[PDB]
Amino acid sequence: YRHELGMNYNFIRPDLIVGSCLQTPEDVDKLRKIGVKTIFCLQQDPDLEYFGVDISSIQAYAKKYSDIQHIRCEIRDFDAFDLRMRLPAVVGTLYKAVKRNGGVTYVHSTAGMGRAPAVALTYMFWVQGYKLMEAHKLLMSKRSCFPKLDAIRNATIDILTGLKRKTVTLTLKDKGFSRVEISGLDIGWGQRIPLTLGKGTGFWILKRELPEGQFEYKYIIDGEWTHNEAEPFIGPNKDGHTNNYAKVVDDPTSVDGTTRERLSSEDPELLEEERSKLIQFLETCSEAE
Amino acid sequence: YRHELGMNYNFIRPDLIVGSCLQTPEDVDKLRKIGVKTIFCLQQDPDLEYFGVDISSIQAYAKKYSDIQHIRCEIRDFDAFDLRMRLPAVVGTLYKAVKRNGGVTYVHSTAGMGRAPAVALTYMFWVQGYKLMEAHKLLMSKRSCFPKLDAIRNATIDILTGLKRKTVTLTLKDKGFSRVEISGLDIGWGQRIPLTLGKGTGFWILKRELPEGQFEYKYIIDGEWTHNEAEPFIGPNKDGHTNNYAKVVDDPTSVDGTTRERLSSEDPELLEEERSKLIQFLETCSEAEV
Repeated sequence: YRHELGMNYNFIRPDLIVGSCLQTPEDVDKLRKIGVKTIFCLQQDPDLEYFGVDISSIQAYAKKYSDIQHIRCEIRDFDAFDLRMRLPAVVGTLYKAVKRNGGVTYVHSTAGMGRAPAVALTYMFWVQGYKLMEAHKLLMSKRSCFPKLDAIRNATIDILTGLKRKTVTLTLKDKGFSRVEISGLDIGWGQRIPLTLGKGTGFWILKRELPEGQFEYKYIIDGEWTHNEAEPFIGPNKDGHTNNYAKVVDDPTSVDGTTRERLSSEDPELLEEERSKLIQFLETCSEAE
Repeated sequence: YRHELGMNYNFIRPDLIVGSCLQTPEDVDKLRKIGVKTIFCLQQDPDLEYFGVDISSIQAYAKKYSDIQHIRCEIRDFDAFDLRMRLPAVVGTLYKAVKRNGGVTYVHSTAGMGRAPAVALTYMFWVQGYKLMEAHKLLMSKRSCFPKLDAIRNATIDILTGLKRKTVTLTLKDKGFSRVEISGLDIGWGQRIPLTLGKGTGFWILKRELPEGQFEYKYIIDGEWTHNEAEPFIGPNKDGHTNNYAKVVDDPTSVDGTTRERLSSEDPELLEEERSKLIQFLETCSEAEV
């Protein structure tokens, strides 16, 4: 991501843009000039600090014009789980913003290559009425980005079937270690949580409550990134990493489990009843401001 | 690119890896474990110094092991034109090493999302007899990256029919400006060249010698990035930028044959005779392994 090259963006539709972060109050004017009426910011505070972006100044400047509304809907960077968890409420807020403001919608994260593309893809999928893979093919033809299709599929299933959590136990045999923690899982790759050394077993142990799906994680052993060979692992993935994974299954025979299987396909064929339920959920979501 | 997560890589073929930079001497052992016999490093010293990587220690540790060799053959980061210029010599240097060393080859840059995939792709295309787009499809199914297909296509034409530069003139009407520069073209987006104001015309002018291709550029006017609307522009591009572009097409020639239509296409159709000559020429372009 080339910050110094300035704010970059892509028209996906005449009413929808996916782009990088606003850097100065002047960027608000550039967007007003192209008919943007909604600035949908997905950035967290630490993301703005790293590049020295004064968000409050940008917000205050956007407040001066009723023409254009600035909205913050935080999603954690570098965290596929938070994406999944946040998509329902985030798109809800986006859905109410577009209905209220119209014009052109500017959806942005920091780089506009992860969070922003995923949110816009989800919106096109649930609200605009596109098939997932067809909207994906459109987005990719316009902008070099890496949206998490798995996260979008899972958020869709989470709305329709609900969230079913089970206890997941992660273990690592101690070989004279002092400090052991994992990253990824449901806390993201920019974060770590410590495991505890079992007094009886001599294994480092971690317990997490996780919904259905597959979650990649890696160990940090005395400040050394590594995967446990005694636990299931996958890769090298498309980011080039070999990670451990935990898989969570409830019951595929169940009616909620059947819909999960159908909607876990690459291009999920969504029922008319299911599409109506998605909209019903978005109407539940709270308007910004 | 996330450097904190350590070295990342992907097998493209059983004997070809595209990865990110080695960070510690320990990473040589990592690669020795999976049968790597050539570490092919495309990074420049400013790439390494930015991430605090001690390349000398990595080279020294690799020199200790006879089964693995470390080669430095640099290409500028974030420079699509330099990439185009460097490919013949780089792929030629790569080719000689692999033929001698065998085993698994590790092609890497800083992130392994720009230079490294482009070089591996070019290597598969020029040397291993892949069609460009077939090799590309394989690469993309393994690793997320942005190779510059345009740079590879143009380098192929450069070798096969020659690098011929022509004068392009870029102009910008003055409206009380004091400083006018251009970024992009053949210098990259991290560099800029100053234009000169014509006293008679009231236009800022740039004369540039450029080979065949399409060259995106932008003006920087009193510090501000902007495209000239009185000149041809396209975008937003795949990176989210709206740029002017200059287009250079070679003069027609009596010995063009069918070369022009075959090579300019999305998936360049190479004659067997051309592939055979191309590989041979690549060797003559190779650089000292140092």
